Amino acid sequence: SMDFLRSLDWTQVIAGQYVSNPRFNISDYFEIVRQPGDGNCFYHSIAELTMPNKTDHSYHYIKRLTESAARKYYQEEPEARLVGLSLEDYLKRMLSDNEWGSTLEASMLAKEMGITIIIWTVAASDEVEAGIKFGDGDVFTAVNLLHSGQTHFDALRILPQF
Amino acid sequence: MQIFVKTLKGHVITLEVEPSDTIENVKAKIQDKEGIPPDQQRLIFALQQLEDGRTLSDYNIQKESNLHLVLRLGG
Repeated sequence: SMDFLRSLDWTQVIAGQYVSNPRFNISDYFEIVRQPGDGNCFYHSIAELTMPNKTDHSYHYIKRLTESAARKYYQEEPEARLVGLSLEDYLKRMLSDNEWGSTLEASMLAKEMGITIIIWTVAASDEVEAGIKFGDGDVFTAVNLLHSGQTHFDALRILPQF
Repeated sequence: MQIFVKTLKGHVITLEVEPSDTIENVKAKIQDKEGIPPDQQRLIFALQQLEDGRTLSDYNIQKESNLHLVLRLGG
């Protein structure tokens, strides 16, 4: 089922951002590396896939890369129009403890880090409803996140056989 | 006229709107049908995320146009 991954149908909705609606179970290709539901789980998940020797504090680095990422891109980010905050007010809230990340931060971090990030959204059963890709990479090269329920994020590791 | 919105989940819905409708208005229509707070909706058309203050005629969205609804995920 690797001919399935090299055939995903991504629709570019705006330059650099793609959407997909494939039919597969997250468990068929990824390993869920669970993250604490502490409100920083978005950043935990990134650290899990980008920082060797991850610890429960490594997420502070991702948040700081989000800071510089925001200084570069926040004012031109389409999804930033929905926050309705200055770069200063946004940076304060974003950097505050237990403030939760979102797709806005995924887009900016994709640019800052030079990576592709995919957020797979599921509804309870870990059956994928959709995927939002920030960057031009594919599923094998990207940082795959799992979004579940309301605001929780977990890390995904593509299995060794794919 | 009728315009199509392809939601994030994959299915397509229909909306009855006139060119004089605001983006904020259309978002309220989507919220009625799908129960999505407009704060989470990203309406996209012609590779552009549409802006609240403007209207469908500011973007030339005509009969049976296909719009994209991308959701803002994460609080």
